[PDB]
Amino acid sequence: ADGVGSSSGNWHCDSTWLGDRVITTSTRTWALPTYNNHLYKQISNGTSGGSTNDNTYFGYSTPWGYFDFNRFHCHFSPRDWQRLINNNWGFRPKRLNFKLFNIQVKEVTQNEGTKTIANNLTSTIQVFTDSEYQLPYVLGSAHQGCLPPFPADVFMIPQYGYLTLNNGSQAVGRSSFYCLEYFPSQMLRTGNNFEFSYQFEDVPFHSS
Amino acid sequence: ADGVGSSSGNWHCDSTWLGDRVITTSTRTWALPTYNNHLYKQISNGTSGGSTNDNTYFGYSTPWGYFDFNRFHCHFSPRDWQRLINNNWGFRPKRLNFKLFNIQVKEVTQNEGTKTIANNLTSTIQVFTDSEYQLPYVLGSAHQGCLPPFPADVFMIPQYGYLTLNNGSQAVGRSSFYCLEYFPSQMLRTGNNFEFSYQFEDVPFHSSYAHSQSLDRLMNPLIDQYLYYLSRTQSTGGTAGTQQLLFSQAGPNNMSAQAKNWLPGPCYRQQRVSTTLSQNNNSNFAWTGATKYHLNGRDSLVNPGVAMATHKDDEERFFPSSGVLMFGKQGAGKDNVDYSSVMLTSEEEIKTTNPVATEQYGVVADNLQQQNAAPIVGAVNSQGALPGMVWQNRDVYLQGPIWAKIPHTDGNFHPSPLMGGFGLKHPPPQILIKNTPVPADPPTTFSQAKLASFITQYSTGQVSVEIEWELQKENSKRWNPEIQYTSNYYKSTNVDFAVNTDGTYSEPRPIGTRYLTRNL
Amino acid sequence: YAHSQSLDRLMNPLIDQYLYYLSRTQSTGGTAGTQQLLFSQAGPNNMSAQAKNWLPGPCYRQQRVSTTLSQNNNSNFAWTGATKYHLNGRDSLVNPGVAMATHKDDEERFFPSSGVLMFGKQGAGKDNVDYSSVMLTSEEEIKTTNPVATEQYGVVADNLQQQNAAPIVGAVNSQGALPGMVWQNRDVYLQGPIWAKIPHTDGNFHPS
Amino acid sequence: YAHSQSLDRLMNPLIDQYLYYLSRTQSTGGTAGTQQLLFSQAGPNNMSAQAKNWLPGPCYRQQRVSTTLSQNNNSNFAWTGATKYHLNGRDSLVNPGVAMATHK
Amino acid sequence: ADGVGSSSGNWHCDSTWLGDRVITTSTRTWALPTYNNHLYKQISNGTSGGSTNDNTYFGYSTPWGYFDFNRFHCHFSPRDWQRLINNNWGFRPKRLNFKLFNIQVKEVTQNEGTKTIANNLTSTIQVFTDSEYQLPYVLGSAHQGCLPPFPADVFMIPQYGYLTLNNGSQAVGRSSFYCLEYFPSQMLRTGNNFEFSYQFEDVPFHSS
Ligand SMILES: OC[C@H]1O[C@@H](O)[C@H](O)[C@@H](O)[C@H]1O
Ligand SMILES: OC[C@H]1O[C@@H](O)[C@H](O)[C@@H](O)[C@H]1O
Ligand SMILES: OC[C@H]1O[C@@H](O)[C@H](O)[C@@H](O)[C@H]1O
Repeated sequence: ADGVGSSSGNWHCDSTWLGDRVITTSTRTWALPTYNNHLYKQISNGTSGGSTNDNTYFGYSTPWGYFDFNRFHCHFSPRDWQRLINNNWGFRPKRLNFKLFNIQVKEVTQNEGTKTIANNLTSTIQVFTDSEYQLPYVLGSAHQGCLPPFPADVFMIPQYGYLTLNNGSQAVGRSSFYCLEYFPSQMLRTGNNFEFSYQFEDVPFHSS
Repeated sequence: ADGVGSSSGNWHCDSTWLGDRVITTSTRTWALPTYNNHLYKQISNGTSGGSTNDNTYFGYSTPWGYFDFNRFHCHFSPRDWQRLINNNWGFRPKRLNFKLFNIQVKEVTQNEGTKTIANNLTSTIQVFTDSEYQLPYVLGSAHQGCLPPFPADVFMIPQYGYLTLNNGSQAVGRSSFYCLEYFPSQMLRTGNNFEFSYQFEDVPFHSSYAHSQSLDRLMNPLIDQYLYYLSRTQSTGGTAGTQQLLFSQAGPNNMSAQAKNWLPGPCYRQQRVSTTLSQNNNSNFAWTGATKYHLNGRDSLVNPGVAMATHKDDEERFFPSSGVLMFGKQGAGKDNVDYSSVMLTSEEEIKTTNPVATEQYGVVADNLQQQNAAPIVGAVNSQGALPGMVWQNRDVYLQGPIWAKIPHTDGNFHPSPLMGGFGLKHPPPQILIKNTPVPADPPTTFSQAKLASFITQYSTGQVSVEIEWELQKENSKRWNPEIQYTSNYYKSTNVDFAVNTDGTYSEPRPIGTRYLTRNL
Repeated sequence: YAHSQSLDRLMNPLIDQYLYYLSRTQSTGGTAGTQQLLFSQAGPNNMSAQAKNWLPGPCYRQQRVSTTLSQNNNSNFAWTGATKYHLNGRDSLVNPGVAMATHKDDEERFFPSSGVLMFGKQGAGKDNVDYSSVMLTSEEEIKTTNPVATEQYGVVADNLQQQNAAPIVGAVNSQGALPGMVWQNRDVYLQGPIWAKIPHTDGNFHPS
Repeated sequence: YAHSQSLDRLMNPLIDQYLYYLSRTQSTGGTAGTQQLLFSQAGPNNMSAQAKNWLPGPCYRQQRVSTTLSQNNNSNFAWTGATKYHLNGRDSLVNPGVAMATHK
Repeated sequence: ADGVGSSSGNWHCDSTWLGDRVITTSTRTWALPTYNNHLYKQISNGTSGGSTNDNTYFGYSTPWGYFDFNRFHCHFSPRDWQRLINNNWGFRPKRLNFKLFNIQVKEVTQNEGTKTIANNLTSTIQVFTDSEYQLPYVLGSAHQGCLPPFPADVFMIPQYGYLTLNNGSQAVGRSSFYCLEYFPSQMLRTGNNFEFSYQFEDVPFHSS
């Protein structure tokens, strides 16, 4: 059974080369802060300032963070990449598997000038996936915040926000507002772990 | 198994639209403080002070808090409300399911000027429901403290208190005192969770639609009636006015004279107030000219009153003084706030079957005529129920109450709440919650006096309420397009029903439920 | 049973209502009384102004008679000032009448003229017997849900206001049934009748 | 069918009621009219004063018109003196109206 | 299973009126201090002081506390007492059931002038019952310290002591000393709970 004194899962990094499959895996350590003091916030940029008409936007910045593994260097060591590109004409993803485990939650307080950090055992986190693609899909825009290339680094989970139709800085009628707490999500304490599986749709081999 | 390191339940917010059912669910995060330092307290207000005889009360304020989900905006997003009111004639609740989970309990202490908060793992909370309705039922009075409309907000559980029979500020013999610790309750630590199910008693669908016909126009415009009415009592066109009885069939020419099977709903008049300021009288008539009912020597303003049309055709600006529900815009003060802050609801759609709130129900005769005496017809300001009378209930709103508890009494007439809602004889049980008190260190030598020193403490956690709604699908042969509830097309500074720059959610306008039409 | 709560006090004494009412129609504290509409949430301070779901039972007024003799008028109003109903050219005294509270708080001595059941003490004459012989029943307990028999049901407006005309509110002496209205039936007594036969008719309203 | 009994006459003509009513509020036969409360049981003598379980049906009044012409007033009151109900700013004559006896 | 994060039992207060039985139940919250700094102490009062010969005693005061429910108001609300005495000639107890649950144990320390209190998860308490009546029976002397009449109060468990044969303040040869740690007892941490059942011996109805 789960508990505060037993680990949720194990560290895994490998590249398993078998036949025509290569299974690459990566594990990282992350730190997820509290964004916007738990607030949704309208964000916008108008032409009123030094901005031009091209740079205007309207959107919302949420408290939620998100994982981005979308860069290759996350899943391949430079040697694993070398085996790939030297020996092979093409490669395409088949399926992925994703895990959250070993969750520590820590409350930090300020007393005079000294900082102190202590475990909070009863606090939770909320993790959902959008399976039905009912959110603005923010990946694929080549934003920062991916898992580090090098497994020993700890990384910070980026904040989630999205952009919507605008006219200038003002919002039009078709502008959408998405409340992310309105999805079903799974709440995890320090003994809980999160996992799901995904299977890529058939896609033509990248031609290397 | 449960423990400090495993979550009790999961976050859920959805609207599941399947067939004639819609299952709406909501989860929030709450914080429950310690009220009255764990004391029951008599509270009362007498006429001795500046108070009048109408405002006096006697009652008790408990430590217990309670959950109130009774407003619609708790269970529906503004989009889920739009699917509802556009596509459907009626809806009624079927069953609900309610959950407490992920309970954190935290003790806070003061050292010099610095505050610190730390988990207390062994502390509990007490949660019971009154299933048998053995408590004053405090819901349905449209009090604050409901779950926020917007799921990201954390809310504070309101304190529970109740009022009892009084004479002045003093209590009479039939005054009841209820000790809430005297019920069985369930005590929960941080790994425990609480749940119960409830099933609504069969209740008539709230009718969301407008009539496409006024009540008096149900006639055929083409054909005359075979019935006769008394058109003229005096000889016409003659040099002498000697009376003669002359009769006529009513027809398309005079419809107001036709015989009709049905009468408008009952009328209890309101005072008329115009939004344009120069039209209203100069005085304060708000309380004095108000429509009141007198109960046990106390004049109680009638609010909102019986369901009655707000205004007649082509008068937008007039509204009944107490007649309409009034909602405040986000961040509106509690005292003497200007007109621009409140959102006045209006009933346009019941003009067909219901009388205008600010005008007389009709006219009746005050005397028996004679050749000597002229006929005199008096106005009817108040009209109770008469046979062959039809009316519409007040419209529910996205901000308004869902249900109310039909008082337990010998008799009632059309038991539906005047605020609008579903009158229920056994409403959802009200859920009471409290922090179990933890004593501060007692003395080392015994003393009978009860312990007045407690650890300052509060608890937080997650609450889920899931209601299954039954829908009445719209089936109509109407050719031309319906009116729908549509958001504004033109550009805006910020989106409606969404957070502003600073993070504050706001609801721009009240959304009534009836855009659809039916034949009367 | 009696209700432990009055009908208008069903509210929570602690919490304000999210509904607003019209508190003041005139500019307050200003040297000029120019009208302005001002709204307020009702709360523990003013309970009489809160929005309420339910209304008192129907009212058909009675004449008020005081047991203390010097308070009553000097005349015989028993038949003349009585509350009667006129059926087929015959005026029939309304006795006991609809169920209505006998008297309000801290008035013991007043009773409705025809409103209450009246039982005689053992060996009481049939004609013009003194007050001391009869036993007046009284309804204290329906004061919560029912109006007092000797007072008006309420007050309604008699006119449509204008800048020229002041608002005028008329009294409601008789009130039939309205939606959202609750009442208690008259109390049975040890000396009183057990049942009655509901006449056979097309329609009846709350046949008790 | 018609009822063979009026609503107020459902009583027994033979027997008195054990209930009392307020017959007289003033001292009778005395040189001074000082008020005194006096009670009586209703009986065959005064039936109009008896206690009754039931009340007549609801009433919404109509104007009275006589077929004999000289009795009616001289004017046209047909529309003006009519019993109307006001719905959405339109005055609609109440016809035939609630069920009520035509004449006594 | 028991643990620090799961409650031991539930709150119960009721009066169940069924036939000729009435089952009354009560739950309270208590606080048990540390008496005598964990010491047994001889206590005595002699005539040497202002005391007279009538007021002299010899006995021992223990660290142990004890529960006293022996007063009626513990088991009956004033309404439950009213149903009892109005409708019934006699009543006698049949059986009782007794429970300890939801035990918090807290260590308090002094630092300068500031007090602080914190959970001690590993500390225990010792609870036994004397079934064989091998102790001085201290109940029935109408001492204070019963459960409060009103369920919302928290009460303090009284200290346990007893008196023994004396001559003056001095002890005679038949004086007994009872060490309460010399009984078998059950030791409870914060997840443990204590319960036992008892069945009254047949006793004549109290005649009300
Ligand atoms: O002066 C105006 C006030 O009059 C009081 O009787 C009443 O409690 C208030 O609601 C307000 O009407
Ligand atoms: O003079 C007083 C009397 O008046 C009569 O009309 C009536 O029958 C009596 O009950 C009494 O009221
Ligand atoms: O002049 C008399 C006429 O008055 C009108 O208002 C009405 O339409 C007619 O039915 C008739 O009453």
